[PDB]
Amino acid sequence: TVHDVIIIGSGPAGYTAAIYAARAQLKPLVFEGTQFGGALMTTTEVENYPGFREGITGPELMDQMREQALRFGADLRMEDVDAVQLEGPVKTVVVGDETHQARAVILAMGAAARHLGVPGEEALTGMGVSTCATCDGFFFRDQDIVVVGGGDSAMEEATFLTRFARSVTLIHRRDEFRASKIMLERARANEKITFLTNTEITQIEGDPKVTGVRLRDTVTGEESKLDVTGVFVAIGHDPRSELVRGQVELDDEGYVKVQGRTTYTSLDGVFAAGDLVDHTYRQAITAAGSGCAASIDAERWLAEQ
Amino acid sequence: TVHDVIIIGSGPAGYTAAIYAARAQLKPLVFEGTQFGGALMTTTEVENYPGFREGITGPELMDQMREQALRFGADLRMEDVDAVQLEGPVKTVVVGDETHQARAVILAMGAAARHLGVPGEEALTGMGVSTCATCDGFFFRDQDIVVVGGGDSAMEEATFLTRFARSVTLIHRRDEFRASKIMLERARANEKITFLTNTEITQIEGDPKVTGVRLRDTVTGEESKLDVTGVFVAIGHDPRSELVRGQVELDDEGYVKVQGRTTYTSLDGVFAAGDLVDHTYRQAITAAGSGCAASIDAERWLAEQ
Ligand SMILES: Cc1cc2nc3c(=O)[nH]c(=O)nc-3n(C[C@H](O)[C@H](O)[C@H](O)COP(=O)(O)OP(=O)(O)OC[C@H]3O[C@@H](n4cnc5c(N)ncnc54)[C@H](O)[C@@H]3O)c2cc1C
Ligand SMILES: Cc1cc2nc3c(=O)[nH]c(=O)nc-3n(C[C@H](O)[C@H](O)[C@H](O)COP(=O)(O)OP(=O)(O)OC[C@H]3O[C@@H](n4cnc5c(N)ncnc54)[C@H](O)[C@@H]3O)c2cc1C
Ligand SMILES: [Mg+2]
Ligand SMILES: [Mg+2]
Repeated sequence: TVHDVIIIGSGPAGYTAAIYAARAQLKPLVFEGTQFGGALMTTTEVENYPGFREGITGPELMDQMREQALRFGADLRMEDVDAVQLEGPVKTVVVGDETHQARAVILAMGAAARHLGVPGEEALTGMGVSTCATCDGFFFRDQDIVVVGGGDSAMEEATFLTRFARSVTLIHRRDEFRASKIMLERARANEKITFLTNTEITQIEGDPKVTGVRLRDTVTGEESKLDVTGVFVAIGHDPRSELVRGQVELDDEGYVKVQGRTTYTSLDGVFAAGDLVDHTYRQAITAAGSGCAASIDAERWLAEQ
Repeated sequence: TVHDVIIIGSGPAGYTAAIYAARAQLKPLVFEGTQFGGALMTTTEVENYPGFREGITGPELMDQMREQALRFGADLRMEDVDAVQLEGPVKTVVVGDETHQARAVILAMGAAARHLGVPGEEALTGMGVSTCATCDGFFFRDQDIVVVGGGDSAMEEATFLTRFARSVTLIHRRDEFRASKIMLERARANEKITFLTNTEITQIEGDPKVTGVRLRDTVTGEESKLDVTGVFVAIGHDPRSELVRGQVELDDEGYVKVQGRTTYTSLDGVFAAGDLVDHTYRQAITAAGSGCAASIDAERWLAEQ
């Protein structure tokens, strides 16, 4: 059995591709992962996804998307793809000890936000810990918060957040910043931003919501506690391109490269959508739009075979 | 009063840009038009917009989007922009005899699908008349339908539709086709497609839904009636770039050109989203994703000023 299309991933990109492919009668086979539903499964209220005047939670939105795909005939499997063979007329994915094949593959594995890896970080996610100023900055009006990171991302998150927050403490584990000089001086010019270099968070405190961070100086080991009600982690993203490295062309940071304004990768019959590709916008609505595009690309490409 | 951003248009691109800009505290001023709400205001059920497991009507979805923008502080005006001055640090839009100014402008005027311009076409829209095989092809299973057009669009719509329809009659007012030879031969190879050249529709019949089309031979004037329950118009699209012609760079078909995978136009501080730019995918979810991108671009650009 060679399917028309296999989709790898179950965030907004993968489920939108599945909805379109299923409605196009392609009978898409979708590997969602065991940690299915994408990044929004791991947040609370989603307010900037257009179509919900009063908002919707991440899990509620993603279940709508999943049920929508099912309604149109998508074959959803809550399992991880462990290896792929993407070159040639028939592509293979390996799922544990099972194999599945298809004429086209849509890559929608997303990107992982890098974690601090400290106690409290996971528990308090959506309760004061965030990875996305655009998404949750809104909810920290007049509060004292921290941003963690030393790159342009962190500089952009910190400066953007000062339009809501009472104060922003920008923490970085070294005394040198990889951020561009322009972003660095923008943050230095901001009166609401204080820098804490050679500093790391060792723990995030909070009974139901974030109440403080435990800090350590990375040179002297001196520890202290800072009272804050928000922690924004901005230490980078890791596109989930491990499966396809060596097969499809990646840029220097591991993002899957695509042709022009399409979803075509360097490999015939292989298409890529979402934050696996996009290192600029990184929103649910942009990932959903790209997943639709990937399925239209795949449909058009299949028609030419 | 110079606003941070003015948005022109109120389809998915314009309302998504408004939601993001308003939530970013930019207080966007949005000119929706008198025919507000975009193309979906002019359809019935929308089934492929991710997030609605049982679907939603076009007007219901667009009202959610409008109310969402309002909730976050967008200033919405149900009026047409009649002229723009887009060059320089301060942009001006003219609305009747009123003027409004802004540092950034987001162009989201969309594209008009070309109409047959015959009696019945407008009345039966969403009741058997469609402009979008991807969107409504689903609903014509085992039915006899027509597709109108002579280009690649029409060839793609007709061939795609044969996976649902019992038959497809492809009508074109000349005996020569502007479609590429590959698309033309794909349709000629399809056993479910019959060509009717030198033929035009003069009227679409239907008590509540489409029941037939009146046909005329464009050479001899011979008229007849065809029994069909669907009409797909695929005679092209006209991007609504009239306002900005001579100011922002357009391609040969009038679409606004953008830089790379961003929404930046040829003019500093001017950004473009949706079907005004995209002549490839033309879906609500892709237009919404691009409107989000336009507002993130605009936010980032404003921050650099
Ligand atoms: C905490 C948090 C809050 C956010 N809040 C918002 C918000 O309010 N608004 C907004 O617009 N955006 C928000 N975002 C961003 C948004 O969630 C992402 O931009 C979007 O989900 C990216 O979609 P994607 O489909 O490309 O990837 P992802 O969402 O990362 O989804 C990819 C999925 O595919 C699975 N997968 C990966 N590899 C495999 C494999 N080999 N086999 C099987 N499955 C696999 C993953 O486990 C994951 O479930 C938030 C992100 C985070 C982390
Ligand atoms: C009948 C029909 C059914 C469809 N069904 C579906 C479907 O089921 N699923 C799907 O994904 N897509 C569907 N589409 C396509 C989808 O509607 C479009 O791709 C999408 O709406 C494009 O969004 P946009 O914001 O770029 O432009 P548009 O939707 O065209 O919106 C632009 C808006 O801006 C206004 N505007 C323009 N110029 C000015 C001005 N000078 N001043 C003020 N306002 C102005 C316009 O009047 C319009 O209201 C359908 C389209 C049609 C025509
Ligand atoms: Mg996840
Ligand atoms: Mg309209």
